[PDB]
Amino acid sequence: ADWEDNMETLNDNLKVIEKADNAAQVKDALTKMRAAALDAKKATPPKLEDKSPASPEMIDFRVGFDILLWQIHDALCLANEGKVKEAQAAAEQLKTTVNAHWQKYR
Amino acid sequence: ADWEDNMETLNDNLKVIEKADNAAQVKDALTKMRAAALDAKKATPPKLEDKSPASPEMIDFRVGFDILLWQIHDALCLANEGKVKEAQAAAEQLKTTVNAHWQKYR
Amino acid sequence: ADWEDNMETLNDNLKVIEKADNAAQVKDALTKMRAAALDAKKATPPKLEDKSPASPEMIDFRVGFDILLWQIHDALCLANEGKVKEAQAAAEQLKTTVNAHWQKYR
Ligand SMILES: [Ca+2]
Ligand SMILES: [Cl-]
Ligand code: NI
Repeated sequence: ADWEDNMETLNDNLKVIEKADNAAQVKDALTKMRAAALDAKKATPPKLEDKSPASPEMIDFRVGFDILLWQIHDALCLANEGKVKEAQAAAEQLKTTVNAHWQKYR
Repeated sequence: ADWEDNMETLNDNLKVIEKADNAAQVKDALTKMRAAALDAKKATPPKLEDKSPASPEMIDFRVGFDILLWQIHDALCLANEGKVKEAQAAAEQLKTTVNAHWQKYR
Repeated sequence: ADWEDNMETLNDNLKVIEKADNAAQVKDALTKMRAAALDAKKATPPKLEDKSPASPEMIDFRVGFDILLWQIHDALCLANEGKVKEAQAAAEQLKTTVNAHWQKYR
């Protein structure tokens, strides 16, 4: 999946989490977010297509998904202990990061 | 260590987990798997020895080990809760990922 | 906010941890450490400034930060379970990883 599609997957599951009822839904959405973030590390945003795959710009891009992955880990750790409200609060901070990465590279 | 020896370490510890009797044994095996996966991320597998370390194929290889590392982390989270049987079930998914990586890159 | 400043942030929060009492203090210091390690992972350290960003040296540098990130995660897990003394013992060993990486690449 290209970068834009993976970002769409991230946002779709953020909405799933924000409207969620129980821990299971939150966990399944966070698991899909992790998979999308990892897949996006293999992608190239259109504006960086001319750059080296290991250029500092592309390193920045991939490590931005590492930042997201660690925030996803925190929310999923909260969700697996049944802390659904804390997991949703943390997902709200996930949306800020996702939006910032979207704005930076699109 | 080389990629192939890291892959042996992953397979060996998967067997350890399959037979494990308590949470400390599962945690220990998964910790060794994490070390081997991180070490393998610095390696070049046999299929990609004709590729540059910063080629897209090698970036994708390294992301594949990131994927493995996050699956290891899930099993380790179950084991840290003393849920031995759940963690062994999770390591079933690790086996699929490891075997797929073996077939793709050997 | 370059590599050297991140390594300083890592040492500062390590001192915060080694002189802490409750588990939330340790958690906050480890969370800032995680952020500093991730920022550093996208830097080029002084010793490698004359190397191609595609160099294997730079790949090894970045994987070394992944090793540090999982060590931070293990200490964070000990702290999230209330074992403040164990979190401080683990961070004692993080001190070595952090300062070794510092001295290696400065
Ligand atoms: Ca070669
Ligand atoms: Cl890379
Ligand atoms: Ni965790």
